[PDB]
Parts: sequence; C-alpha cells; structure tokens
Amino acid sequence: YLSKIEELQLIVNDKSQNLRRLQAQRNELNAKVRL
Amino acid sequence: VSLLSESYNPHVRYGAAMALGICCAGTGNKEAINLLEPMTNDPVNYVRQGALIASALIMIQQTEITCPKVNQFRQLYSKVINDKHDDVMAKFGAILAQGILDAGGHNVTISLQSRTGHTHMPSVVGVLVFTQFWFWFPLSHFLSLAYTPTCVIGLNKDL
Amino acid sequence: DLYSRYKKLQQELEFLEVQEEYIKDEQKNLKK
Amino acid sequence: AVQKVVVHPLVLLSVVDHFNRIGKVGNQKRVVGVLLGSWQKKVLDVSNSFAVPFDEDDKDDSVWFLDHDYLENMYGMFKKVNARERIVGWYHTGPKLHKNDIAINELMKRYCPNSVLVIIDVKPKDLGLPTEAYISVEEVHDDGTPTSKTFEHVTSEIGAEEAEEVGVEHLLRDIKDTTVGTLSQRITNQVHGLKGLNSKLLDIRSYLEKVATGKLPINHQIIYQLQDVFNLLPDVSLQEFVKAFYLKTNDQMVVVYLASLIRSVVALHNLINNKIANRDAEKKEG
Amino acid sequence: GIISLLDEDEPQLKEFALHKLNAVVNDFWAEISESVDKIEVLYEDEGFRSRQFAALVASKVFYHLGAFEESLNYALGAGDLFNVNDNSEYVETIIAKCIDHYTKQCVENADLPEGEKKPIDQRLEGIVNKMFQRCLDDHKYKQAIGIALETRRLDVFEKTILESNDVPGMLAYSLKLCMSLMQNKQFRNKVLRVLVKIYMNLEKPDFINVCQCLIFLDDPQAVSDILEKLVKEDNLLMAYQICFDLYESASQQFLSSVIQNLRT
Amino acid sequence: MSEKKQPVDEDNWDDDNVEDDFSNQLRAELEKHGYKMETS
Amino acid sequence: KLVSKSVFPEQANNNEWARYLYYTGRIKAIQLEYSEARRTMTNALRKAPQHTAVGFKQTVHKLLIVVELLLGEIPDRLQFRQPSLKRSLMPYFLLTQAVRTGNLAKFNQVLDQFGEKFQADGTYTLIIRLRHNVIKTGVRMISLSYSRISLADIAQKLQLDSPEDAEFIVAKAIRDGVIEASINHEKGYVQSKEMIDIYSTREPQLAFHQRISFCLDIHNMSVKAMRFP
Repeated sequence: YLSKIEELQLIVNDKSQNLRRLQAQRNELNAKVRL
Repeated sequence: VSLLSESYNPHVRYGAAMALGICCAGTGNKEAINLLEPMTNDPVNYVRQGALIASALIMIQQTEITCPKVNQFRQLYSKVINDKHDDVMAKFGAILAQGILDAGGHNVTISLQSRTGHTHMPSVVGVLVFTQFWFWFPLSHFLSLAYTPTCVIGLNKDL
Repeated sequence: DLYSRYKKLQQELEFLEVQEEYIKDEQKNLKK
Repeated sequence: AVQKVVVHPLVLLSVVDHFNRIGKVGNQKRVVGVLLGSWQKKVLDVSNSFAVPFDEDDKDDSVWFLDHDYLENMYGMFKKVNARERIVGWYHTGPKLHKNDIAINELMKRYCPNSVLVIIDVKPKDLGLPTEAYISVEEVHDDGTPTSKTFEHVTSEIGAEEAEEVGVEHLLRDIKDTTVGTLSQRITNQVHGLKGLNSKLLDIRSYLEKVATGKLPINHQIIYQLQDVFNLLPDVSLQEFVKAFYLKTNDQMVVVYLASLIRSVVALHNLINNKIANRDAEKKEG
Repeated sequence: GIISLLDEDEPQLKEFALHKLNAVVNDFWAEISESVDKIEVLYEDEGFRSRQFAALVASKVFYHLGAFEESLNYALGAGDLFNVNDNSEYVETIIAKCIDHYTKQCVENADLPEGEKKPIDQRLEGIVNKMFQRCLDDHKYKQAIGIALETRRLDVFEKTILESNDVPGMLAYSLKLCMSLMQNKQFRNKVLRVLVKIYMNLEKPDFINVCQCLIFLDDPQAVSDILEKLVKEDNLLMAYQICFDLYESASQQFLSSVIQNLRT
Repeated sequence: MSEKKQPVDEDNWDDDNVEDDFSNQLRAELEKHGYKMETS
Repeated sequence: KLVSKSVFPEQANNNEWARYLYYTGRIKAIQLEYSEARRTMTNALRKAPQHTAVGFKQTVHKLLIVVELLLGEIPDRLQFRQPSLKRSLMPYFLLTQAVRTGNLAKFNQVLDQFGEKFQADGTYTLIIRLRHNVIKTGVRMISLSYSRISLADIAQKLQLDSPEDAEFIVAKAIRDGVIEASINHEKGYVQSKEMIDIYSTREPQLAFHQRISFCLDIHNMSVKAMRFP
C-alpha cells in the first residue's frame, strides 16, 4: 500500500499524450504543408 | 519511428524505414507493415526498396499466421519485378528482399539481443556494417554472423 | 507490483520530453 | 573622398588560395597582393585582383618585390580578358601596416588616378570592420615640411554587387532570413554594445597609453577636436536631460499608444478566431 | 482566543490548552495558524516537556496549512508515538513523504561517496523496521525487496536475500528484472556479484546465476573454480548451461580470457 | 430552482428615483420659482 | 482564509467560482471593505450565469449591492427588480430612496419602518455607517461641485449648526482623502480648490500597462484555450 499511490498519479500526467497529441497532429500538419 | 516517417527527406524516409527494419526485426508488428505500405508508395525508388528490404526484415522468422501480409509481399515482390519498367534501383534489392524473406527458409534468424540475456555482438556488427551497400557492394556480403538456428537439438552424447 | 510499477512510466516519459522539446524546433524549420 | 567599395569575395578566395600558397612556399608569412578594379564613383567595385610573389626584409623593411614579368604581361592577360578590369590598388594582410607599404603604393600610382591600399584580413576575428580602404592623401601638417604621403583611413565596406548566390546562398546551408524582432536585434546588441565598448576600451588604451607613453599624436589635431564630439553628452551625475523626459513623454507617447490600441487589436486577432477555430476543432470533433 | 489563555509560562497550562487541542483543533484551524510562532516557542523550549506534542499539532496545522517540509521537520520532532499509528489520512501520508524523503535521501547519499551524509534523525526508521516487518510477516518479500530497491544500499538488501521462507526464484527473475530497471554500472555489478554468492550461501547451487554473471559480470576466474567443481562433481549433464552458454553468449575477447584462465 | 410555469418567460438611477419622486414638482422652473420675487 | 488562502482551483464549475467569490465578497464586506468588496460584488455579479433560476440572483443581489448602498454612489435597481421581488423590495426601494435623500427623519423613519426586514437582512453594519454615508455623500457632491465653498455654506445647509464639527468633517475628509480642501484658518470658512489640470497624458498610458498586460494575460488564456482539442 506504500507506493501504490504515484503511478496512477503519473497516469494523470498523460495529458502530454493529449497536448503532444496536438503537437503530433501539428507536426503532421505543417510537415505535410511543407511536403 | 512512425512519427519519424513524417520526414521530408529520402535519407530519413529511407533511414526511418531502416529504423523500422533493424529496430523491429523479429517482432510480429503489423503496424510496421502499415507504415511501409505507403513507403513503397513513394516516387523515390530506394525508399520503395526501403519497404522491400525493411519489410523483408519484418518478414524474417515469421509465417502467414503471424501476420496476413506475408504472402502478399512474397507474391508482391515478384509482382513488382514483373513490371519491367520499374527502376532497377527500385528492384535493386528486390531479389535481396526475397533472400532476406527466406534467410534459412525461416530456419535461422537475427540475434541482436540473444535469449541468454546478453546481446550477440558479431550479428550486431553484421547488421550495422551491412547498411549502406551502395557506397560499398561488399557491405551487402557482410551479413554472415547475423543468423542463429530456430531448431531443436537433443544432445546427450555428441554423436 | 511495486517492484517495477514505479519505474516503467519514467521510461515512457523521457522520450516525449525530448520530442515535446523538439516539435518547436521542427516548426521552427518549417518557418524557414 | 571614398566612402565605400563593392567587394567580390571571389578574388578574396584567391587571397584564400594564395593564403594556401604562402603556407607551403616557405618563409613568407603575410599575403600581399595587387588589387584590380575600376573607379566609377566614390563607390567602387572590385571584381578581380592578383596576389604577388613578394618578399620583405625584416631589416630595412622597405624592400619590395613586384615583378614586372608578373606585372606587365599579366596585365596584358588581365587586359586581354577584359579592358574594364584594370588595376585600382593593392593589398596585404595584418591589421596595421608595413614600413614598405607607402612606397609600394607609389609604384602603381603611375598606373592609377588613385591607387588604393586595402589592408586585408585572412583570419577574421575582428571587433570592427572587414578590409578597409586608404586613399592617396597629402595632409602634411600646419608646419610646411615636405609633403606627407602616408595613406589615411578613408572608409570602405564589403559591398555586394549582383546575383552570384546560385553558388553563395546555396552554400549557406545553415542560415535563416530573420524577420527582425526575432533575436537579430540582440545579436546587434551584443556586437554594438560589446564590440563598441571594447573599442571604447581601445579608446582608454588611447587616452591612457597616450597619457602614459604617447608622444606627438597625443594631441596632434583631433583629440580635443573630437573631445567636442565626446562633449555631445558625457556629463557627471546623470547628465540631466530634462528636455528629453517630457520629450520622452512625446516619445513613449507613441509606442505605448500604438502598443495599447494596436495590441488590443491583436487581442481581437489572436483571441477571436482562436476561440472560433478552437471550439470548432473541439466540439466539432464529436 | 485559546492561545492568549497561555500567559502562564508553566507547561501545565499548555497541557490544558493541549487538552483543547485534542478536541477542537479542526474548528480552530484558523485559530492555531496564528499561534505558530508560540508553537515555535513550545518547540524551542526544552523545559516544555510536551514539545513532542508541539511538533504533533505543529505538523497537524502545517499538514492543514500545506507545509510539508516543516510537517517533515516537526514530523521528526513528534517522537515515538508517530510511527506506531495506522491512520489512513494523516500519518501514512506524512510517513509516505517522510520515507519519500528517506529514499531520496538514500539516493542522494547513494550518490554521495564516503559518508558526509545527512544523518538519520532520531525518529526515522520506525515504520521502516515496522511495516517492513508487516511485509516480512506477509511472506511477500516484494515489498521487502522494494525497500532494498528504494535505498540503493546492500544492508536491508543483504537481509532480504538472506531472508526467510519463500522461493529463491523470487530473486532469480529479479536477477533479470534488476537488469530491467538498471541505471548504473555502480551497483549493477554489486547486486550482480552478491546474488550469485547468496545462491552459493544458499545450499542449492544455482546455475543460471553464473550463466548471467558470465555475460554481465564476466569473471573468468569463478567459472574456472566452479569448472573445477564440474571436474569434481563430474556431472556434465547439469553442466550444459555454463559450458555452452559460455560457448554461446560470451565475447570472443572474453572467450580468449576464459580459455586462458579456465585451463588452469 | 426553476420549477414553475415560467420557462416560457450612481449613473442616473438613484436619481431616476428622486427624479421620479418629484415627478410633477418644481425642480427647475426658472420663470416661475425665480420671478415670483418682483411680481409683488 | 486570511492565513490559509488556498482557494484557487481551475474553477471548473464556473458557477461555484461565481457564487463562491460572492460569498467571500460577503466575508470581506462584513469584515470591513468597500473597494475590493464591491468589485467582487461586481465580478461575481458579472459572473452570474443566466436568468435560468428566478429569485436566486434576485435576493442574492438584494444582498449584493449593500456595500454599494454604503458607498453613497448607488443607482436604484428597478431593471434588476423582478415584480415578484418588488413586493419584497418595498423596504428596499424605499431604503435607497432614504439613501439618496439627505433627510434624517426619513433616515430613521425607514429604519423605524422596516427594522424587521433589516433583521431579515441581518447586516446592521449598514446603519452604523449609513448616517456616515449620508455625510460622505453630501461632502462628496458639494466638495465635488465647488472649488472654494465655505464650511458655513455646507454646514448650516446640511444642519451642522457650528463651524468646528464642520472642521472635523473637513478634517476627516482630508483623512479619508476626497478633496484637498484646506481652511482659511481663523474661525472656519474653508479656502479650498477643486482639482483639474491635474494630469491626463502619461497617467493613462501608465494604466495601459495593466490594460494591455491584462490583455496579454487574456492572450495566453487563448493560447491555453487552444491547448484543449
């Protein structure tokens, strides 16, 4: 029960998948604008 | 490396396909095939054989029950060698993709990281020096030590 | 499973730190 | 009366491969050569030149070698390719001078209305300017001596004439045209602040070393004369620019009114269609 | 106005105010929060013998005020009744942060060569060697090896490989799995050399441990010694792992060194 | 709580109240309140 | 909250933050505050969500502008007035009627008339400073009007009957800082000034630092608003 705390609290921090989802989308966007 | 497929340039389109190859060799990935299928849909010829050779590197060690795109490419590479007016820089390594496609006849495989826990470094030497064989044709010949048997041998006495 | 429950999400944290840094650089190239 | 010339780095790259000659022919350290070109105006262009096999004794420094096999018939070649591109002057490296330079100028002032000596730079690390011109001058003194001939600091520049960047700007392979307001201004801040105020440290080398060991040009004729220009605004405590502060209300007047109203317009720019395309992308995703 | 009823400088009226503290502190979390300096006066006074309690409700109102490093400082000053509790909101969180400070302290001092450490203050280690005993007596030593991971230190690690009844194989996959989360070569070879010996300390000799430390700790002298065991114990049929993983997974330079050292 | 029939349904204010307090009054009325002086 | 001010979430519910800031508006209101209190009355008032709940803004807004009743500068809420609230603001319409009228018998006559509804208000800090608000409204109006008025002019018009308490009104008006009115000090008889030609040019673009630094705050609220999809 000791360190059963923080890893789901790091799964809280998977908004970087969402913010960097927008950044990955944007990479595709302007990358293919360039292409 | 799917994000690395976004590259503007054919050395990182092509080398990104190489990253699919030497990174995911013995894996049973279908998404790598899903990446390589537009990589042979590309007016650069040698990135299309980036898909030939790299997809031959995903089609090592594995059969049709592993992924359904095996026989598709087994017939598809002879299919694109039926097109005479392709580049023979495109079908440069097509027969090579058949040889990597049937290295052993799926009897042997790669050992980048052996099952023992430790890597198998002369296989790593063979794959890393293997790469840019346009620049030196015997770089193609250097893929000797990169293969280990996928077989079963019950030895108690050596004869 | 607190042996490696704790460790493994950091391995999948560093890399998106690097591309999180890096998308600004590529967009900075696409300005060029 | 020369402000500037146009410098093609082509024959400067011939100073580069003659800088490759001197590293392998022997004892000759400095790259000395002869500058071709044509006086069109106070502004000039240099399109070609040539680098002379030259030797210079360290004892009695005025020993020149400008061979006329190397001069005349090569001027027949350089005349034969183009009647336009004839001589205009000559060059050598090092920053300051050469005890022979003046004489080397007078060997070719018979060839040119103004043979210019442009002292050149093979290894640029400078705080000021690149290669710079020195015109024929007779300033002498208020004395009435025989005529001085040492060729004084007559400003020049590196001008760029024509297209020529099919090579050059293909060979950039690194650089970006900054839309100024994108750090290029602080690059200029480092170069004029730093590279100006270390030149100010050269000016305390002047106005300390000349106080220390400096003879007759300690206060020849320009030190107090440009202590006037130093006496634009050097004053003591805070210099008390009392006109300049409500004059500065007339200044910052403009910048803050434009930033205020105009950046509220920028608030429309960013804010409004940021929200529209935002929530289209947001709830139209469902 | 319950702290202005403390102008008497004897601790015996602080006992009666403390009497109020065990009752209505939650209604008075405003009221206690201005009292903090006098609580500091209660902690600085050594004649105030209830200074343990001053650090208790100090870390209560700092726990409420969101001070946590100072809830750590007066969590340390709280005394011995600190660790023994089983509260699910306050004490397990502040020992989660206290032992978070202990494990980042053991990472910091694990990176600090030859002592010069921040010392174990006098109220540490309590639920370490208490809840650790709950996990030993759970007979699930994954926690007990968990602390040994958390300290990067082979003191509780040596006791949890000389530990009680369970399969030795708990260590064995951990032999790979410490290889999984391994960061440095610094205690990789240390754990890697002490598990192969705790298997030799164990009665049953392991064969996968030297199959691993030949290809991760690469000692051509211990395999000469247990190769003299293989001449001695004479069973070549159990000898396959080290002989032909030695032929299989060893480096060619290490093959040269191992044929140098092994024929002796 | 909107649970009824209904879901179909100082500047100059404090001075609109005093200015609506003297509504027929003589707040101004110059020629009236100013020249009642010399009429008699 | 004066010591544990940690009252700041993402303010997700967007009505919780509104009526919450209203509630601490009542808190700072009842402690002692005019400006911050009335501007979070203003901020919670402009964050009042819709007209989708009747009465719950109406009674809470009967309680919202009470500090503005204590400013002296308050308009009469008739467009806020629900006609169902009209029968309940019958003291309250007449209360702000008693506010803007300078009468004293009316001032104690409305309190006398509806002290029970003022108990339903339960906020009798209104009446301890509301007579004070009468004299501050009078001195604000007349001090705003005339540059050099006499204290006898304002005094025996507003029934002050003596010069020295008028000097105390001028004294605590300087202390409260409304006007820079001095006294031609013999026996009273204020010599004073208005304040124009004060300044008008740099001082606005001083404020434009906060206007447009506030604007760039809202700019990055739009960039972080762009971070959502």
